[PDB]
Amino acid sequence: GLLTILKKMKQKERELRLLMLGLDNAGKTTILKKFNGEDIDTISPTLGFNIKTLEHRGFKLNIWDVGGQKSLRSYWRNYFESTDGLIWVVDSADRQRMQDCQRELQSLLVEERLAGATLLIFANKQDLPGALSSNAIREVLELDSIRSHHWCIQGCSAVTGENLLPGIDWLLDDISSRIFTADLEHHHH
Amino acid sequence: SSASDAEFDAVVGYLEDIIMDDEFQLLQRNFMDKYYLEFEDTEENKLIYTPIFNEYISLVEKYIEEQLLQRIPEFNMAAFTTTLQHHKDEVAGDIFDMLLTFTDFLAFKEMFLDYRAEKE
Ligand SMILES: Nc1nc2c(ncn2[C@@H]2O[C@H](COP(=O)(O)OP(=O)(O)OP(=O)(O)O)[C@@H](O)[C@H]2O)c(=O)[nH]1
Ligand SMILES: [Mg+2]
Repeated sequence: GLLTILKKMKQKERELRLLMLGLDNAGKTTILKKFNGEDIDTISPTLGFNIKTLEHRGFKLNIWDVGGQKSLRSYWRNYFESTDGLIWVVDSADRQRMQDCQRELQSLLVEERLAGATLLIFANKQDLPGALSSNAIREVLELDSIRSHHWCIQGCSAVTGENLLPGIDWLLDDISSRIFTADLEHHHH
Repeated sequence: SSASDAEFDAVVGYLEDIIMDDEFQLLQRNFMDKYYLEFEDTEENKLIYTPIFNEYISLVEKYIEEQLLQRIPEFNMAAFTTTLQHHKDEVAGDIFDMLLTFTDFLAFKEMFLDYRAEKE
């Protein structure tokens, strides 16, 4: 009612809401942790969700990581509300469930509660010998040919923390540039 | 002003009154007072915190409007909202900044953890 609308009207300008989703084991919680420089050597599969408030490039980023287990995916949309950017994390080594990765993503892109978020896809576990090439993950998931959202693919290793920044750095460029055109078209009308 | 810029400001008066009252502490105390149990002191949040959090918000604001008319009969929350929700950017005050504290989830989790800690 009131409080829900109030907050969405006087919402902070440089505060960004980031939702991290993707099949279990992918490495979502590994990314969050290995972003604040926390210890990855302790991560147990998440049954709930972690919120890691964190500043970067003038923004403060409220990042929600929700458990990716198959029996938890129904409750995923309790966190769709007010999402500024959607981080889809892929275990690029488990090619057997890549079929599944496509279905769950294509069902997210058409949610209308996420209709505005910018899509960042993390082709994680690139350090592994069995890891598929980003382009092979691109034709899989049918990443292109989606006229829904602005997107970018980023092959990364969450253990070494390689290519995690190039993705988040891009995400802001997109989100902020989307907010640029907000003010631009606002004041001129 | 002039004409029902009062109405609004006269409602603001209570968006201090009501929420600074020790009776607001009760309904909170009482609502929290039925899940001390189900609030673990870990950084990972339970999937069930969200449905409780939404019940919490729809109780705070459900109380706020049934209190605004215990003082201003002929008060319409839907009429108050709509107009307020734009045509008086006499919002922004150190007033609703208080009122959207309840939308902050981590501030809710922290104060909820303080309650289970207290009765243990
Ligand atoms: N080799 C390798 N392993 C990784 C990498 N990133 C994550 N892992 C491993 O993947 C496993 C799962 O990590 P999680 O962070 O729990 O993955 P998740 O997607 O959050 O799993 P859910 O909580 O079920 O959603 C862990 O054992 C990690 O060590 C990586 O970049 N390289
Ligand atoms: Mg996890």
